[PDB]
Amino acid sequence: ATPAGSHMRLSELASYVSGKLIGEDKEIKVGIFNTLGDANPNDIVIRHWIDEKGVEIAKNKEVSALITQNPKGNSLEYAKKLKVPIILVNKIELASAFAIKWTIKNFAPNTYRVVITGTNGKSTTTHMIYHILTHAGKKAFTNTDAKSEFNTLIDPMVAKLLAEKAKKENLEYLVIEVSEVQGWLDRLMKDHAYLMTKSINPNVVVVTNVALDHIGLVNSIEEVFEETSGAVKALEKGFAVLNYDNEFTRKMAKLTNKNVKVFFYGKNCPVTFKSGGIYVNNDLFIKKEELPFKSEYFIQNTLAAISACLCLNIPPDIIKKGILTYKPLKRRFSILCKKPLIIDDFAHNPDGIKMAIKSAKKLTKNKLWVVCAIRGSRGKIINKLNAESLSKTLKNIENYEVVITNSDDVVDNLNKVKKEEEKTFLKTLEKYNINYRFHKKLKTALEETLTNCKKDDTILLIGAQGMDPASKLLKKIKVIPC
Ligand SMILES: O=c1ccn([C@@H]2O[C@H](COP(=O)(O)OP(=O)(O)O)[C@@H](O)[C@H]2O)c(=O)[nH]1
Ligand SMILES: [Mg+2]
Repeated sequence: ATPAGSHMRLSELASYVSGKLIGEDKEIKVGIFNTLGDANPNDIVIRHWIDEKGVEIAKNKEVSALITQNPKGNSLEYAKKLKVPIILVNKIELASAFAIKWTIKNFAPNTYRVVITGTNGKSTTTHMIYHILTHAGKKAFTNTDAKSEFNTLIDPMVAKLLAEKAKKENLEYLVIEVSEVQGWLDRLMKDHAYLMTKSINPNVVVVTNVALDHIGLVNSIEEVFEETSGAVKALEKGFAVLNYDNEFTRKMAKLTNKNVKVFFYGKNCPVTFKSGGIYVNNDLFIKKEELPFKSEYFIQNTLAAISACLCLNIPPDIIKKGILTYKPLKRRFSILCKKPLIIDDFAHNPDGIKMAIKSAKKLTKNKLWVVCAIRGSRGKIINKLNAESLSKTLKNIENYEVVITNSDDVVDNLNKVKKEEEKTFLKTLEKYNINYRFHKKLKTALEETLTNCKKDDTILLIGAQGMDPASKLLKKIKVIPC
């Protein structure tokens, strides 16, 4: 049960989120689900831990109820004395899921809804779909922008941001990115994608792909498939928009409920890419030079976004206007320079690395330089898998040079390369007979590459946090703005 209205009983709220009420029961007025730092009077705050200071601030802000997993110190007795209701839960994700359900019901019930998930591409696809809709003058909400990606049930950010926009606009579309494989510290939050998708009750679920990543949370691509498939099992109506070219997203068609139509995109599909262009129902839709200097992933995400919008009955001409005006997210195959061609891509797992190298080689006239930052403090296995992907993708390619770096000079302590991580990465390159140069510092790797390259070469920069600072370093050494 999900109530309608601006009042609840504290014991009812506790029941809705699977918690126990600490304090005296009472009818409360409710504002929105919020963070403690932004809370307005009568808001409900979900925060997986609290302490006595948080209780005092909640009292000062007239928060209606605090929902938490871990009341530190004397928080419980203090809150009882202050009459700050505490609802104690064991899994905060259920409270955050209820907050989404309740916020949709009370603030944006008359909406078409898309959930987008997948290992790579889900933020870009979400961003593209959102852009197509708002560029068309539709009122829409999304949980991802150029600066943030609030795609979990760990906190109430989705419910809060949705409520804040729904109070100002008559929303027609919700475009929600859902984390398919989500960690709580070092532990996989099993069924997260199912729970979060079910909380949204979407009309369309988009699954971009299934790929190895988040090693430690998962070990096998089968596990990624199982967790990601939760979003498709959650779908009770409408359309499953599935990548036909990925074998595991293809497998998800068998998992759809009876009243769900599968909509495949990819090779030999109604929405497809071929002969340098994107085709819809065999009509040339987006042309080659309307997609300049673009990645394979950029194309596949566009196919996904087209397919999602077609399932929402957006007219093709409006879809096209959106695509041609789309502004991509940071370090998504970003063209930093044209002479030499410098490409800055956040590739960070085997599929993304292979995609980035092949797409860069497609655009390369003479020599291809690949500058790659090891993925610090993410474990030996992911760095071994990544070096393996880099090596297998390049071994057939002619006229390349590999430059590996630890980026010791720019990463923070949570992203430092460990000795065992550098070792497995470099030893894998050698195993595949890939010649390479290595530099502890990103800055030296960039300076040496730009010095030795020719104006006809291509420089591809790949890496997550280890390569994030590269563009500002490139301006400092006066390579950019070229
Ligand atoms: O809302 C949640 C969900 C998960 N966890 C943590 O993440 C682990 C993974 O939880 P999961 O749902 O996979 O299953 P469980 O471990 O409870 O059997 C849990 O044991 C907790 O340590 C948590 O603290 N809050
Ligand atoms: Mg991408």
